[PDB]
Amino acid sequence: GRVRTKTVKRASKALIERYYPKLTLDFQTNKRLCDEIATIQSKRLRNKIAGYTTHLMKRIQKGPVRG
Amino acid sequence: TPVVLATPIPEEVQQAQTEIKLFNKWSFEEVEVKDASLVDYVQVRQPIFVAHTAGRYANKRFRKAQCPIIERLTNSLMMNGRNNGKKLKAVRIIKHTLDIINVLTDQNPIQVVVDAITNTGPREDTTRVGGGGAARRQAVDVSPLRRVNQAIALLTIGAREAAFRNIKTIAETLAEELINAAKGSSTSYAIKKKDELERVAKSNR
Amino acid sequence: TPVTLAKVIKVLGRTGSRGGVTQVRVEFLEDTSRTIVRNVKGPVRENDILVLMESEREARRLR
Amino acid sequence: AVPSVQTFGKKKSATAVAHVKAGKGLIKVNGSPITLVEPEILRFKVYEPLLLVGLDKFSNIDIRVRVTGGGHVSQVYAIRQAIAKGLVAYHQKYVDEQSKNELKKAFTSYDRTLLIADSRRPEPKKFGGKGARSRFQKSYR
Amino acid sequence: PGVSVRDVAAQDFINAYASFLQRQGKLEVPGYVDIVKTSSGNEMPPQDAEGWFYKRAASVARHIYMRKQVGVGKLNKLYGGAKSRGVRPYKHIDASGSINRKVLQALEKIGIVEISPKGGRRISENGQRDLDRIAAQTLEEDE
Amino acid sequence: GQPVNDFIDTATRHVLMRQGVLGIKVKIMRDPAKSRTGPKALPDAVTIIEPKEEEPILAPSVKDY
Amino acid sequence: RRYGKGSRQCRVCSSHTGLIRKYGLNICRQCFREKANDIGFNKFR
Amino acid sequence: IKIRITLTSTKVKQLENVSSNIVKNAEQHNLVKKGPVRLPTKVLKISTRKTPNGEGSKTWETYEMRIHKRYIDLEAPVQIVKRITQITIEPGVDVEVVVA
RNA sequence: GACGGAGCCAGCGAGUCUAACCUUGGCCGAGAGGUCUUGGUAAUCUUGUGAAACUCCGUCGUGCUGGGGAUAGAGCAUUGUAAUUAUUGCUCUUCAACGAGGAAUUCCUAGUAAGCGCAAGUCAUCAGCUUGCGUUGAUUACGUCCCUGCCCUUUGUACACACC
RNA sequence: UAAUUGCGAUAACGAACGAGACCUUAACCUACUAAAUAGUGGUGCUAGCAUUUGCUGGUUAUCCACUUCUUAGAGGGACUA
RNA sequence: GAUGAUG
Repeated sequence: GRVRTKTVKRASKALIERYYPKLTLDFQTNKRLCDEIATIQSKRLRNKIAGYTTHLMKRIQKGPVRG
Repeated sequence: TPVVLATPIPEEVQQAQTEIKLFNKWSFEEVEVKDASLVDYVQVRQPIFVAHTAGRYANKRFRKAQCPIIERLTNSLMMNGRNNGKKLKAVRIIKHTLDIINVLTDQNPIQVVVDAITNTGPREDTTRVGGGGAARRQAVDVSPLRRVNQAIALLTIGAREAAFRNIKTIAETLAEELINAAKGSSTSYAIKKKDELERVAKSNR
Repeated sequence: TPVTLAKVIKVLGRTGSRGGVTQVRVEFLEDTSRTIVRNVKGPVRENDILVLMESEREARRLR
Repeated sequence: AVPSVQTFGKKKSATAVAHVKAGKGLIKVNGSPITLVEPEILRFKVYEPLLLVGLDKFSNIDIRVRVTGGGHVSQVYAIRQAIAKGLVAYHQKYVDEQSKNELKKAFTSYDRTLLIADSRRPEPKKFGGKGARSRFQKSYR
Repeated sequence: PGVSVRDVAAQDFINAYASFLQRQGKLEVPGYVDIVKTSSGNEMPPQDAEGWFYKRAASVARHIYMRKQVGVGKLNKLYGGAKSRGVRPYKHIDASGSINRKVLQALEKIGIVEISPKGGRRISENGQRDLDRIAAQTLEEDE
Repeated sequence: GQPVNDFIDTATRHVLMRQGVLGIKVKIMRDPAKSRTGPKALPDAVTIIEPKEEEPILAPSVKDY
Repeated sequence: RRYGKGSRQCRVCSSHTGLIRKYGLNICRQCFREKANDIGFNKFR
Repeated sequence: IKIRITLTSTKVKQLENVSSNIVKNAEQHNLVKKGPVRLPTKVLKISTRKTPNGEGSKTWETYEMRIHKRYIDLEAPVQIVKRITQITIEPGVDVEVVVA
């Protein structure tokens, strides 16, 4: 199953609340931003963090996301 | 017109640029069988050469239905331990068997294999049903894909058992089995077994 | 005896003590707009065609 | 120098290297004609990439293959991948894009493995059995 | 067009050369052709008792033509098989060393092979002429 | 997991008392922020940099040189 | 004496059975597990 | 003056400090050299039962010690060769130098 | 399918100090094996570990038969102070049960089951065993809680060594 | 959801171990750094068949080039985008 | 809504 853990849910949330103007819907762009805006220990976890941040960005375009 | 190269490609092997024939003898345009229920589960619309594809069909539920039928009959001859694997014998036994069908009937050999399938898939079967341990049988319908599956198993189990401890070769007993079943002859192992299953089903409705 | 054909239009669930008996609803090819529910023994999808040996036997459910 | 291209194909451990250059129509595998490939029954697997696109395309070229590793069956599948790959890489560099695209469309529509390798690989054994998943027999009395 | 040994199927060439040498009759045959069996793995001596030694010579001739060098050991490896061992399972077992040594010593006395630097035997200029000449004939007989 | 090898030391000893032997095992998880060679934090530790304030500008301007 | 089970003993515990000789270790399987980390054999896969 | 300097260690990190030192030192003396040739890693496996007494389910365990070997070729005057052999001694890395 | 002649292809490994390891090649011998040399302290040589199943062309022809090779006789060799209660290998001869297996019961969802053999561990010699490795490669679900059990909630209990 | 994995609900609020992350290995890279103790091509010498500039080998004492196949070090790639 | 004793 593709459920995402709390480490991913919260690291992604913590980036949107500080970097909305700089984040975009592109995965490749977001992926490179998270190298300069965070210190993460692995390519795998970084890809997942950037992926879910992108996912939330689409949501915000449709309207306010809870929390 | 024929072409010649620095490496010669025999003329027996050059007409195939216009149409693919199984074992370079049999065509596919003329194979169609009229069981309207089984069209979407017998693959005779993608012509192949050698019946040795090495595809992947066990990763999704219904991908095996797209495998060409000749190869699914090949697969079922690799049975009973000492013959597991050895797909090169299966390809040879089906090369001989398709040949014997044409001689014995002056008819397309693949079309005979298809007819054997469509006359063996039992239409009604029975299931164990009970409560607390006490049980009985009850009649049910049989699905299209399983009709093809149980067809092949019967045709090749009878052909294997008929050749064992016999003078006749495997390609021959299978050849006779496929010829009789497509004719609807009660001599075949496949047809007799089908009627045994459907008789029981009617008595347990 | 005659044999009638029908077309699966929905797969309702699974039954039998061990799950080997799916439950389907069908629409008859000739004289369509008559539908019956009955049990099947192998893997099955929508738009499949089933050969019914007797048409008028609606099938019970174990639950 | 004359136009040249180097390509390869694999199946299990088998690998074949096909050198392709502008020539007269030679097709030799392991220093022998393509007509003498063994096992016999599977000759049409090697012939397939030629027939499917006509012998015409191969008249102006020379193809030399060499195989190692694997076994009798897996090597044959390595040859057929190398031959198909060589033709597509040659048309990439020396004819044009359209020809490469249309070629690729024919090869793929028949059998994907002609160009893309099979991703399957063997599973390791695990102690306690004779295979990756099988186990020794268990008894209770 | 020219022809090389590699242009003709192995089965045709081996029988063709074996016949040629049988007619020609100057190949030395070691005398025990009726007693010896070709390996410890086998249980019956060759079925074609008349011509089995000539067949073996043809196979080795082509075998050298393909490759640099060989030795009596390399041929034992290549002509071994599965030993029955009865109740116990099979195991590769090497072939007869005497037979393979006296087909290589015989092939030298006919001039088809020579000793080579780096050990073992090797084709000779005269060897290549004979095998190549017989390949072109075998093709001619495709009618 | 792997961090065990990096950040956990371990030892065990035998003490021969008069009643009989009795053993000890000591485990020390060193603090990873003080690591000198190797990873400087556990794998699942994510750090987000706090950006600077950035005010809107009044009107477009240019600079010469 | 020049050979056999009596010619070889674990260099650490003098035990005669279970000795492993690969790469000239000559350490009994029990003691090897204890000393494996120091010798340089780690557990990966 | 042909020389072949080889290296064998169980841990790559230290061995790349030594190798990178050698090549970068040689290029500042403009010597002619081969590249650092990396030979296949050879791994050592020991398989053993975990249990020290024979009871229980048959559980087997495997260990691994890894060996990385490299070599470079130099054609350089002897005076520079002397200090080269002397520098880059590091724990856990083994070096051997052969002439001609 | 057994036997015979041909065809002809792997990957994981190991190898010489307080010393005899892995062995190409030449020659003798039916065979095992013997002898003289040679390379390798190893991506260098043994080693393309020319492995087995496998393909092709033949002999036999449903006969406990050329399926099967137990149990026995006799001779020649190798390791070892020493093999008798045959350590093991070779050669001829002897040529039994076994015709697909009762009640029961084990393993398994794809390069997986299963067929086939190789290196390593033990080792002077001895693998029908174990740890890995590759070559050939299907059938059948894509489910359920019926049998055997597991995890969570509610509920009854005269159980606490706890349904034995 | 494979998961006390998450969405949420909430007399609870904020935390720790376990699962996940992590490591090892198997798949891809005609892109970087190199390499005869790995390879391939060309060229000196050379055997055979045909001989129009052809087909297949030998020569590791010829030398030159190159890195597709083989090796590793450093990186890329998948996050169900 | 078949059978299932004891330590």
